Amino acid sequence: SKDKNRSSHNQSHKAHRNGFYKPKKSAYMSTKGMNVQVLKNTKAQRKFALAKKLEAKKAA
Amino acid sequence: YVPHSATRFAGAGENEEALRSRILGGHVAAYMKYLSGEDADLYKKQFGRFIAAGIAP
Amino acid sequence: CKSDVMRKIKIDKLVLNISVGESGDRLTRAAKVLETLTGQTPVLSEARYTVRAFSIRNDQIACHVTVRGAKAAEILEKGLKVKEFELKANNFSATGNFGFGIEEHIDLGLKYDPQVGIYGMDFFVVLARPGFRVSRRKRMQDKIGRDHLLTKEDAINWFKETYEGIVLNK
Amino acid sequence: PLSNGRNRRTRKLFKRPFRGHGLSNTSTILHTYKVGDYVTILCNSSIQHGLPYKAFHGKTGRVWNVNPHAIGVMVNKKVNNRIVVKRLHISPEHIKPSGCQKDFLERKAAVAAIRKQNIQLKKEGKPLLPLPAKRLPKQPRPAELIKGADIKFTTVAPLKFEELY
RNA sequence: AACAUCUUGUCAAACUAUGAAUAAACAAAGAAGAAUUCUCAGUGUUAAAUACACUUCAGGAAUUUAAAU
RNA sequence: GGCGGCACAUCUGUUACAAGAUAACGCAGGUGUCCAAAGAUGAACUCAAUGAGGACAGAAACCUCAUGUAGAAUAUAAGGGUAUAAGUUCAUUUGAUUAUUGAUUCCAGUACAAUCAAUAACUCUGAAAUGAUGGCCUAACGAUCCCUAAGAUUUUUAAUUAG
RNA sequence: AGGUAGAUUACCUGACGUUCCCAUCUGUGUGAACAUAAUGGUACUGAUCAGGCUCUAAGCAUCUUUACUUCCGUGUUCGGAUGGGAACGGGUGUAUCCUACUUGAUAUGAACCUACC
Repeated sequence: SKDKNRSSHNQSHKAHRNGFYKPKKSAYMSTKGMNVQVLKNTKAQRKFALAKKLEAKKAA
Repeated sequence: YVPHSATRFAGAGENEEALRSRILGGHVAAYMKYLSGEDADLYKKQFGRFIAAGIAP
Repeated sequence: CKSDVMRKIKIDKLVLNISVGESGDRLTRAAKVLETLTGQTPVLSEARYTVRAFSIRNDQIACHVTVRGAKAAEILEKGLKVKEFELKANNFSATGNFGFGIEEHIDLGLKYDPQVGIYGMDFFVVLARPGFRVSRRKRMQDKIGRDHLLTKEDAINWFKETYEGIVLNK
Repeated sequence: PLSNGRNRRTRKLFKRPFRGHGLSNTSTILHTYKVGDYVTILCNSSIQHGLPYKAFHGKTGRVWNVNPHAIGVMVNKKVNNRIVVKRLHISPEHIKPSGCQKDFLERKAAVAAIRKQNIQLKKEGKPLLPLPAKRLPKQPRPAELIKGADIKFTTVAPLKFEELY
């Protein structure tokens, strides 16, 4: 009862029906694994800007 | 500032007086007098331009 | 002002090698005579390939030492003197070196004992000219020019002009 | 039937270029990579540590992170029926700056050179220059007249067959 | 004879200097269609920075602008 | 079908078609190991082979010069890599360590396993930049349950003095 | 012109000979001390009596090599396409892409910072 082992036949036709799904833009903007110092620098400014924005809200 | 260790100076053994003597030429101004006490021509051979300039040890 | 002074031959290295097929006891005696003749401890050469025909790897076969300066010249004089300043024309290498072998080492003759024994020694002399250091130094190593390099006939002429030892062609 | 080793079928891919063995340039370790740059991943088999997978060889990616010794490169990988984003950290030995935007970055500078003169010609009131014409595929050549003074004719005909032997 | 050396005839899926055609993956203007000028902050790098890096090319204001196979 | 073999977990060259994938009981072979050094680092040196010389010594013992792009060596199969080294010699050493992250290979984008990039300790080598979280790279291996080892003092509480 | 550090890594290499050195570089003298080895040969340090002998560098050659260009040659091979031809084997035509080896001509480095001449 030997059988055919493998074939790539019809595989490209199948893969192109619903064509190659591209990744979304948000996939290229991930930050995990970035430089430790650059993350430390970015977080410091974001905290500074947010705290300065919030005191303006309290003022007005 | 240059990174280093004090294990490859003229001291790295004995003490700062051994390093200070070499920096000030004590080793140089001890072979001039050693050669003088051994041979006059040997003295003129190695330090010939020092007598010409009159630089005493 | 001629630069011939920069072209004067001078014996820069003289290697004396004693080869014995066994290690231990007799090797120490072979190293002992070398120390007396020169004044520095020799180096015991060990075998590279073990061959049962010669009954020899890690075992030390031969000992040798090299001398330079006035010591090499005076040691070489004894070797040529005991050779009667007779050197064959085929002993001189194409690179300007030469050598020979000595059967009986004179060393000491009064108190020769079987404990010391008798040993055969070979003398190999390496000739050089000023400026050969460019191939020996650590920084900016190069090759000496062919015209500056020593050939066979310069070595042969030097032996005739420094020791008056004729050459043998037969 | 191949095996499934990490560096299978790499006799010729990982072989160094002819007469190109040994140490590499110092421009490889001195080039400055900034986030957003375009680089080409080139597996240098002379350096076995950190060797990128052979499937990324010759692919053009973008720098997304810069670390003290490695450069974060981002490439697109084709999977069953989708494309995924692969984020590698490769030492500068195995990457190389890409010229994929060489022509584009010149056209960017050419239009900015004209734009610089435009903001100055507007102050003086003179007409302002137009932006460079866009690239087009080879267009049909126009009608041109050929002078007969320096013309020569050579007849072209089928050739009589001659046996090579 | 053998060894060098200059030629000659014919070869390689597990030989190769060289090396296509067909191909693979990029770019051809999305922190949201450009650019410029002025102002400009937080961290850090730095000998120190006004350099540099990231921060919606931090942010803010004017002018120009829909062009880029 | 059985007997044989293992194409059942697995690595290399090729078939194989210059991206990736990729068949046959296709071809030529390999693994279940080995290493306190054959791991880490620093320094010095250059290998195979050949030519010419030197008592015994000769085709092969050891010494010297010259040429020497690796034709040697690198634990092993094969293929890659390597020359002021990744080979040889010498010296010090244990980073073949603890803790926390984010990725790449196989991939169902599961586990195991392997490959990296960083951070916090404590170290080793070196003058120093650096390098070191096993072996120059591609194989050298293992879930649930059960058994058996190691670890949970960095700090938090209570009672009684003094305020 | 020379020296230091370089980047490109043969247009830079290899062999045969030639040309200066005024500074610089190199080769050059010595071994007391740091340090070194069987050897002051190397590496180390102290120095300046001599020298362009070598190195380095500049140039020579119907020089090997290497590097560009033509040619090789639209010849090898190749993507697409017949109710095209052939018993097979293999080989057209059409719309296209198009190497390599060889040979011949040319070249034998360009170029950055600092100092000194």
